[PDB]
Order: sequence, then C-alpha cells, then structure tokens
Amino acid sequence: EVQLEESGPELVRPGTSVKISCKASGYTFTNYWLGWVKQRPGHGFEWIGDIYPGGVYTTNNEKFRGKAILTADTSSSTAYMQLSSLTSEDSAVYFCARAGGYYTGGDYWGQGTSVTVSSAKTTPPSVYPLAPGSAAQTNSMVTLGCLVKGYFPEPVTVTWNSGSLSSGVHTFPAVLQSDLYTLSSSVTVPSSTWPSETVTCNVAHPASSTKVDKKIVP
Amino acid sequence: DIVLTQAAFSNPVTLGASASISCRSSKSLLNSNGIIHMYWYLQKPGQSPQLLIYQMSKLASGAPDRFSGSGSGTDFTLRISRVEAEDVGVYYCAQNLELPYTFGGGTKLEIKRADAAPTVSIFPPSSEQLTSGGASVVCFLNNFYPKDINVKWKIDGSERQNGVLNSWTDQDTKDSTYSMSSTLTLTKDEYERHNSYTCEATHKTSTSPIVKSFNRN
Ligand SMILES: [Zn+2]
Ligand SMILES: [Zn+2]
Repeated sequence: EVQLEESGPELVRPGTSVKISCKASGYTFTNYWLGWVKQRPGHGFEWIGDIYPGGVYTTNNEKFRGKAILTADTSSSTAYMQLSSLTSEDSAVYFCARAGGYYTGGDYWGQGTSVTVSSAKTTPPSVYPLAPGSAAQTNSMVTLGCLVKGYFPEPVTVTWNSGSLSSGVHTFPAVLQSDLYTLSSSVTVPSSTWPSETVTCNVAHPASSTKVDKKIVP
Repeated sequence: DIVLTQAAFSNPVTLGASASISCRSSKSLLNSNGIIHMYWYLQKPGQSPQLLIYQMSKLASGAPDRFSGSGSGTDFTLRISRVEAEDVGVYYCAQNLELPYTFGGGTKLEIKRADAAPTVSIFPPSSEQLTSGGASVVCFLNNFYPKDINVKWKIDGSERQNGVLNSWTDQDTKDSTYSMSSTLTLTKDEYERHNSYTCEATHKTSTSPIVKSFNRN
C-alpha cells in the first residue's frame, strides 16, 4: 500500500522558516514525482511545485519564488518543503501527492500538514459540558454537547467516549475571535441510554500538549 | 496563467440521478504530443483530495465507474451516472499543461432530499464557565434541509446580535442534512442581569420560527 506520511501541525512566528516532511513508502521513491499543493482556509488549491527524487529535478510555481524550496532524502524516502519569510498569507494546509505516472495526476495523497503563522501564544482549550437545562429536552432522543473555548492555534480533535461513540455526532468548524478559537460538538443519543450509559467528550489539543475529558452529567 | 472556470455550485441533485459538472479552460489543454492535460479531483469535508479523472477521460484507479469525463480539449465535463449521498463535496478541474499548474475554483455538489425541520436544543452556561466570569449560551440546530436558515437571539425579549458566533457543517454524507451551532457569548456580569434567553430559527418548514428558551432561575 502506497502511503505518504506528513509531519505534524506547526505554529511558527512570521519572518521565520519552517520545513515540513512527506515520508513515502509502498513504492520506488526515486521513480515518481511528488508534488505539493497549498489550501488556505475556505479556499481552493494552489500548486507549489513537483520534485523527482531519482535525479532530483524540480518544477516550481514561480509565484513562490524565494518562498519555497523542495528537497528529497533518498536514503529515507522522504520529501521536504521549506517555506521562508513567513507571513499569515502562508497559513494553510499543505498536501504532498504522488504522480501516478506519465501525466496521470496525483493518485496518492498525504493527510496534509497545517501551518499557522502567528505572533499569538499557544493557549490550551477550556472545555465546558452542555447538558439538558431548564426544558425537558425531547424524550425519545436527547442531545448533549461540549463547548471548546479560548484555544490557539488550530486544530483540536473531538471524540466521544474515546471514539466508541460516533453516530449522531456533529463537531462544528472552529471560529476565530480576539486571537482565540471556539468550537462546539453535539451528540444525540437514545433517551433510555442516558445517563445510564455515560457520555464523555474528549478534546485533544496537540499544540499545547493538552487533552481534557468532560463527562456530561444531568 | 491558465484560468479554469467552474460554477461555485450545482443545482441540488436527486439521489440516484445523473449529474454533470463542467469546466472551461482559457486555452486548449491538448499537447502537440496528443495528450490532454486535464484532471478532475474531489475533496470531501476534512479529507485530502482524491483523483477521479486524468487526461480528461481516463478513470483513475480507486475511483468508482459511476464517474466519467469528456471534453473538447477546451471545454470539459465530469459526469456521475448515479449520484450517491457520499458523493457530496467539492469537485475541481486542474491543468498541468503549462506552468504554473492551476486549479479551477471548485464546484460543490449538493444532494436534494426531503425537507426536514431542525431539531433545536438550547443550553445555559455551565457552572465552570461562570466561575471564570464568562457566560456562553449554546444553541444547536441539527439535521435540517434545505440549508437556508436564520437564527435570532433574544434576551428578555429583545434581539441581541452582538457576541453571536455561528458555525455550520457541510452536507452530511449519510442523511444529506445540514447542522448549525450558534453561541451567544456574554460576561457573567451581563448574563446575571437578565432572565430569559431565547434561540429562534426561521426555516422554510414552518411559518413561525422554531423557538427554544430558558429562564436563568
Ligand atoms: Zn445529525
Ligand atoms: Zn443587559
């Protein structure tokens, strides 16, 4: 199985440089081109450049001249992209993809690497439980939730009961305000199962090396 | 730079029916060597893009044969014989004929399904947030269709637009509905001076807006 494993999310200050990786496996690394594309929040795709590890040839998007450079480490089957003189315009998700062959497009893609360029400090999330208040919420089904507030930077991972509870879950896109993100997540379960079968949301924020579990109590 | 023009949206499509997405290039993508440098990619919410069609009409490996592509070399069409719920997402055309390689703006495909009223749930501030001087009132409006909706917040009967943060989910890949979260963020000080808090939703499934509320006491 062809696999492209990209490095983890990055929070870096403007004016500096960051280098992200794409470890490939499952095929002859030196026989195919690897390309990189940029996707800003709410935007489409922008091609950055391609690299052929077998001789180390590169084709680049001149729009990024002096901003990006592609390299490859054949001994580790890893491709790299370094971005310099960073500004908020560089904040985005970068994907690496393999070119299936002779002009057959990107047939395999990495999971993407989120890069945030900001002067703001990393701040762990505050997780607040959302349990049925003053108004008997339904009766056949009941909706619970968690409010994740005041964290930076993106992203956070939300699961319920450590991932064992997935149906009826809605985790909403985070919204930025005053340099802090806020997100929410709801889960609808059978009324006859709660509170007998506990419900707990788990919020992981790698950036701050923090994870908090909040059990929802009546 | 080669410009690829695609509509931002497609008309809602009935599940099980055929659908088409088009893309127009500012110049022929046909090579002198006879190769058409046109590709179609699909990106589902929170996922990496997937290749569907390469060289204008060749089916990518890993892509279901429900998808097909054609074109004149300058105008292109991606077709879906039978649309499924999991097909929702954004379809992009792209070209690598000339540098810099470019992508179209993407066309979002939406599934048409039966109207569904939103299930509204309102939640007062948690004791834990209040302790820190904050007071967020949360309102979930889940599984509704169509997507068009308006939420209004009222404190003691008066509309409040300040301090409201809304977020939406993409069309669900299973039931084809939409969901929305609206949060009214106040300071504890402010929260404690008023009594009734209301979340109101205006949707085509009801003449009167769907209301949910509670009284601080
Ligand atoms: Zn739902
Ligand atoms: Zn007031």
